Amino acid sequence: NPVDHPHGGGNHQHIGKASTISRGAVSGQKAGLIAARRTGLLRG
Amino acid sequence: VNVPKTRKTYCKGKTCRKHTQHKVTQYKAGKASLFAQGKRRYDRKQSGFGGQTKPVFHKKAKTTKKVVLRLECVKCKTRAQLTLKRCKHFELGGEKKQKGQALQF
Amino acid sequence: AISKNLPILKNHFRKHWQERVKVHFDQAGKKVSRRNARATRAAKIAPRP
Amino acid sequence: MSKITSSQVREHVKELLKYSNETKKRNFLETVELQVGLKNYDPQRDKRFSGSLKLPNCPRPNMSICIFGDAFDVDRAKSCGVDAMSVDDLKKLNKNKKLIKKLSKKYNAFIASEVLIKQVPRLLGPQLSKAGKFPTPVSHNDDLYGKVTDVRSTIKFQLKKVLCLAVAVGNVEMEEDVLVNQILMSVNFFVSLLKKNWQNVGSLVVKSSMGPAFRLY
Amino acid sequence: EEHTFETADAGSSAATYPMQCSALRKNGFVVIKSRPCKIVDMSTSKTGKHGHAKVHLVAIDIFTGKKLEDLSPSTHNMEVPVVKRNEYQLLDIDDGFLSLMNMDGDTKDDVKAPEGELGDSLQTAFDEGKDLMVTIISAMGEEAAISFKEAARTD
Amino acid sequence: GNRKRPVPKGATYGKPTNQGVNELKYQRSLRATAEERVGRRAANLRVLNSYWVNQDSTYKYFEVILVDPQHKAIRRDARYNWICDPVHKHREARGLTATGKKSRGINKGHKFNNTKAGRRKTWKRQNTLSLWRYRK
RNA sequence: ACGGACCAAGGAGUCUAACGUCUAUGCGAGUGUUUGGGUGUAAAACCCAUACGCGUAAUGAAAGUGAACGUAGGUUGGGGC
RNA sequence: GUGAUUUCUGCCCAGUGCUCUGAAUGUCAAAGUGAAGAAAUUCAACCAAGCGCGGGUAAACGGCGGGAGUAACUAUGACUC
RNA sequence: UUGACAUUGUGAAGAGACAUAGAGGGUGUAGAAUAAGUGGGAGCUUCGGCGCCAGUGAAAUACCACUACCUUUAUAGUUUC
RNA sequence: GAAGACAUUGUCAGGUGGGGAGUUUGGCUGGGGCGGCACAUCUGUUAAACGAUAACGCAGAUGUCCUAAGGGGGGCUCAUGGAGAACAGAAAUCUCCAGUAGAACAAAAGGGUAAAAGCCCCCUUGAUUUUGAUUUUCAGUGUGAAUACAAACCAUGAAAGUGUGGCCUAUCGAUCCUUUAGUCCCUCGGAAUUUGAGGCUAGAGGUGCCAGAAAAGUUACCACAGGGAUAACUGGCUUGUGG
RNA sequence: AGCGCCGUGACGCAGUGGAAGCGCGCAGGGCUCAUAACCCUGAUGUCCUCGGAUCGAAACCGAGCGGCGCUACCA
Ligand SMILES: C[C@@H]1C[C@@H]([C@H](O)CC2CC(=O)NC(=O)C2)C(=O)[C@@H](C)C1
Ligand SMILES: [K+]
Ligand SMILES: [Mg+2]
Ligand SMILES: [Mg+2]
Ligand SMILES: [Mg+2]
Ligand SMILES: [Mg+2]
Ligand SMILES: [Mg+2]
Ligand SMILES: [Mg+2]
Ligand SMILES: [Mg+2]
Ligand SMILES: [Mg+2]
Ligand SMILES: [Mg+2]
Ligand SMILES: [Mg+2]
Ligand SMILES: [Mg+2]
Ligand SMILES: [Mg+2]
Ligand SMILES: [Mg+2]
Ligand SMILES: [Mg+2]
Ligand SMILES: [Mg+2]
Ligand SMILES: [Mg+2]
Ligand SMILES: [Mg+2]
Ligand SMILES: [Mg+2]
Ligand SMILES: [Mg+2]
Ligand SMILES: [Mg+2]
Ligand SMILES: [Mg+2]
Ligand SMILES: [Zn+2]
Repeated sequence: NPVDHPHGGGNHQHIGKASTISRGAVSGQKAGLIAARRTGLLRG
Repeated sequence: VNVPKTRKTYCKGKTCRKHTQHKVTQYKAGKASLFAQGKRRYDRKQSGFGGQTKPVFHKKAKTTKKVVLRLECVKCKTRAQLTLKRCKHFELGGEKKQKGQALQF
Repeated sequence: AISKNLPILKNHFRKHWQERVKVHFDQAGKKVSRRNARATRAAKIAPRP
Repeated sequence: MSKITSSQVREHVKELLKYSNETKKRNFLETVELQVGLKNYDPQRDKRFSGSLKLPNCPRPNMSICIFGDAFDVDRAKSCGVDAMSVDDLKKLNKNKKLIKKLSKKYNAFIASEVLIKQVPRLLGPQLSKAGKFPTPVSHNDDLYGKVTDVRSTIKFQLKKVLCLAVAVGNVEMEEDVLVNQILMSVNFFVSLLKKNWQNVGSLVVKSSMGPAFRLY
Repeated sequence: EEHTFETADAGSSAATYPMQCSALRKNGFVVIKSRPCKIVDMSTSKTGKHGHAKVHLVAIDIFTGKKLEDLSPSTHNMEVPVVKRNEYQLLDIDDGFLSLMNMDGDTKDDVKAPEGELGDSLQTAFDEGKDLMVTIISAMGEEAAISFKEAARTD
Repeated sequence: GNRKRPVPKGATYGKPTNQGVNELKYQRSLRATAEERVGRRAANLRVLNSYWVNQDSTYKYFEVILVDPQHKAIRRDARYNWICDPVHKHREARGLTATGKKSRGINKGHKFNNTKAGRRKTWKRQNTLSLWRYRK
């Protein structure tokens, strides 16, 4: 649920905003991929 | 609107007290000039913790302003303020109208 | 609320004022006490005025 | 108060006049000018200001101006004493750029009738725009001697590419009161065209055609 | 007597007017993050089960060409710029900086020549001549050339 | 340095004016804190005075003069046996030393109208409704 | 439509600070003893100095200035004499 | 995040986010610097990070169009705009 | 997180900014010399030498241009990387 | 052993910061929501021949525009039709006759106007200064707008006279704060000078929810006070629609 | 039921109150034995109708026509 996690809630299961999180984010915000230079499968 | 740069009007300058020639300019506000008492009070009130302490206006409705004319006597330099109605375009001493002229299209 | 033609009043009673009411019931008692203190002091320092 | 007070100008202009009027006697005319510099200002990034004002009296009536115009304007300019050039002789001069290269050189300015718009760019080439002299309008009711007096006296301030401008604001052989007035009207006209007004000027040189180019500020 | 002529500006008035959110339309103009933009997409949705409407707005900046997006309740006001277009006749183009002339002979040597695909094509169509008429869009203290047309008559 | 507000995670639960955590200042000086800690350490003595001796970026250093109220050299010697009185117990804890009277604002004049006879006592007096038998 | 099965007992415009109109009382260009002192048959009663409040002057942002031409005016009514 | 195995996992980096450079520049706080002033002060330059500009990234958030003509019966449209 | 001040002492070698002044043309084609610009405009010198005109170009050349950046250079010093 | 005047720590300064905090998330409304504006206004009608008069009644309009499209004076007469004149024709200019306005007067609509309020020309700034009175909306408050005088200074005309913006009916804005103009005046309270600041009178900067808070959502996880002042089922009236 | 949008050359579409434009398509000539490609040249529009305001509308206003859409929730 949204009370529990940044990814909680919704009438479908989905993250809803980018799961890439900046290095300067604060505790409680660093859920997902932290300071990711890239995402997705490597070499396409 | 178009107003001449020069105008004959009454001057209450204790030496004219009659219609004299005036130079016309538009009034400009001037710098808010901190060390004004309201600005000092505002800075003191905004210091510290508490957030924004005064209203911040948002609901703009007007698109024009009233134009104020600054009239300067050419004999004693006494000044006077006149107010015109709202207008979108204002100009001073430019391009007096031509009556019987073909449209330029 | 504001109503009728009445003067604007400034009754400062918006704090817990009932906790700090002093009623001088002891006015007569303290006057008797003050006279007693004056009499005892006169006796102690007599004949100084 | 401004950055310039008329008192300091009054003392520079006196020996500026005293050199030309007394010391050096050249066989021809001497012209007083104004040169201005710009500082912390960039023509590519900033806004290219453009201004002109009607100077009270002409700095030099000895400059040649050509009257482009229709039959009515050429008729009243040929009787004026100003070289009035037709529209039908220019008709096929566009064949060669040399034919109009001399045209721009000889005439110090150009003014044309209101039929210049459709024609003067395309009838001629872009040379007049390149040369800095583009014809200015004249109407059928505008007294042509009025414009040739006005267009001869006006000084134009233009940020073309370089930070230094210069307008001519008098001839030496005037009385000194109108000289200090016009040299003072032209400076504060120049600052009025700038972003920060007096905070963009860094060089103001006033002088006469041949001699002591006095700095001011 | 007096001096300096009291040279002034004689100005007034706003560059944006507040009108509405639901009264906007695509191809209209709106201010997003203080930039003038042309609306290309607007959609409305209800926020809840008995709530009200909100408008999502997609628009391109009229100068930089960048996409801007913003969203607002349909009944609050947004600013619309006072976008105006002006005809000019194309004189020389030297260091970029197209020099232009109004319906009168008064000149505008003030507007940068476009450096894009329209601007270079404008210069190529200008080199051989065929005098052009260039349109200038001038919203919110910024000016830019957006179009150019071959003159129709009077060859 | 400052007295950080010891609330968990900085979350004060109230109005925005009380949301401050970092730029808050203790109302007593570090010299008074030094006197408090030495007097607690040496509860058998009475703090007489203190003075500054040194400081670096992290610490301020003080020296406290304490008098022994039990020593017969102090219990005799009239110039000092006032400190043996029970009313001077933990005077440094009640702000009765020089630094404590300074932090309490105990001085003469118009600049100290709030704090001359103690500010809480001044407040009680200024906020007391005084009714007489024959009402005035 | 709601409250009410029955009975007893309890149960809701109070006191205070400041104040408006009206009324009563005292004295009146004055008025108010009761902070306090004196005294006492002792929280009563009685007696009282200097002050202080309000009032007898207004107006002005303020510096300031400050109320009879005259039977304290004329005209029109006006109870009573 | 997805959810055994099998077999696959297409296209889109314009937006939002994340990430990485440059000093060629725009914005640019406190302190420090300079100038005008009798001084409070005013003005200007310099000006960190961030922003802005520019790259990368979709097993990051996500997204993944219209219209029209055209084959020897019609119809459809491989093709074409 | 970034800057400043304090903590905070002792030192050196390459850079680089402030102020005075002397220098400097760097190019394509081509006048008549190798053209970094914009305003003015036909003169002093022992040289008629140069500019005017006529050819030459994107743009004139003598002169007034201690004027405009831009690129260098030697200082009593004063400041930073 | 490493590291070193760097880090660290303290204070101030800029950024970032739904991780957390506090708060808000207009009204009217044939329930609410969406829509609209009937929320400040103006014309005609509804409106029932004084005045007043409602609805989310009807048909429209306002947030402007104008150094003239304001003020005065002079001269002339407009839309339209008929008859005529090279190109010229149904529409170019010229002429005459008829022409109560069937034209024009910035802009809605209504009213008004012909030696004019229209059109053309000549001057001009009364779209000025000081205030008070009055009308409409009305509480007989404000605001907006307007009317008639007074005391000045003016414009125009031969003059009578007219003129205190627009022919009339709409075209707009408190307190606090900032700013300008005026008097060159009052105050900074121990006494002066000069800056600086604060006052008095008069304009502007704006509140369109227009007598004027600074304001995003969701809740099917929901809460409370209430409401049959108000919807969803039944009944009642109606019966378009259905039969 | 209420509301919004669109209509332009044969086709798809731009369009600043001063009579309309891009791309193809089409047409003429050329090259080729011929067609295409290619080269050189031209032409094509009550701007859905019918009225109105404006000197003048493709744009503004009123209707009429034909298409595309949106809302359609708490019960
Ligand atoms: C919008 C801006 C400000 C506005 C006004 O001062 C806003 C408020 C501020 C406040 O806290 N109290 C008030 O009484 C007024 C005003 O006068 C406008 C002309 C200019
Ligand atoms: K909520
Ligand atoms: Mg998040
Ligand atoms: Mg959360
Ligand atoms: Mg679920
Ligand atoms: Mg403070
Ligand atoms: Mg702070
Ligand atoms: Mg009930
Ligand atoms: Mg019951
Ligand atoms: Mg009961
Ligand atoms: Mg009872
Ligand atoms: Mg009771
Ligand atoms: Mg797993
Ligand atoms: Mg994929
Ligand atoms: Mg700073
Ligand atoms: Mg989604
Ligand atoms: Mg929150
Ligand atoms: Mg409601
Ligand atoms: Mg209201
Ligand atoms: Mg009636
Ligand atoms: Mg003020
Ligand atoms: Mg009922
Ligand atoms: Mg039926
Ligand atoms: Zn005067």
